[PDB]
Amino acid sequence: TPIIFYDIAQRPPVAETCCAVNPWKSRLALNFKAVPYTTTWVKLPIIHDPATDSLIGDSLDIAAYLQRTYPASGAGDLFPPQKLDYAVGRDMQQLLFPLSSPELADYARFNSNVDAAFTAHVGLMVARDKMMQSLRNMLGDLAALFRKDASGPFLLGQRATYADMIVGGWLRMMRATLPVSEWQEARACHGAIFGQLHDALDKYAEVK
Repeated sequence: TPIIFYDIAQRPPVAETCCAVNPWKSRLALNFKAVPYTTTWVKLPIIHDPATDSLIGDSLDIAAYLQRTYPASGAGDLFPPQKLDYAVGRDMQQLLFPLSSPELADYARFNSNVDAAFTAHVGLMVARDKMMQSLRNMLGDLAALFRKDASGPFLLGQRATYADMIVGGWLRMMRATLPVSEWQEARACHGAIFGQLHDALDKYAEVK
C-alpha cells in the first residue's frame, strides 16, 4: 500500500541530508495531501503508487497526479485557479528553457520562472556581495505576488497551494546550502515575506 518515493540523500557541503529543490516540491506536496508514503533512498524525483499502478517522474506531474487521484485528501486542493503573474527579467530568460492538464498551464509557467530566477543565483549555494544583491532584488520582484493577499503568508492568504511549494522548495534548499547569515538575509529582506512563507510551510516539511 504506501506510495514509494524515490529520492537522493544529500552529501556535504549540503547541510541537510534531505532534499534537492524538486524533491522538496514533491515532498511538500505529498505531506500537504496526507497520502501515506515512504522514501527509498537511491544513488529527478519519482513515485510509484501501488493503489493505481502509477509511476510518475517530475515534481509538477507528481503533484498534478496527487491532486487528480486524491482530490479531497489532506489539506485540500493543490491547484485552485490562480493568476501567477510572475515573469523573470531579461537577463534570466535563458534559464527558462526548456519550458514546462491545461488548467495547470499557469502553475507550469510559474515553475519555470521561479526555477530560472533562483537558478540564476546558484553559485551562492555551490558567496559574493553583488550576487547577494541580485538575489535580494529578484526576491523583491517575487515578493509583490505574496503581498497581493496579506491575510496570510501564502499567495492566497491562509490557503497554501502548489505554487507556494514551488518557491518553498527553493527556500528549503537555500537554508541548507547558503552560509547562515545569507539565509538570514534572504529570510528577512522585503518584509520577511520569504521567512514567513518558509515557516508557514514547516508543517508540510516532514522527511519520511
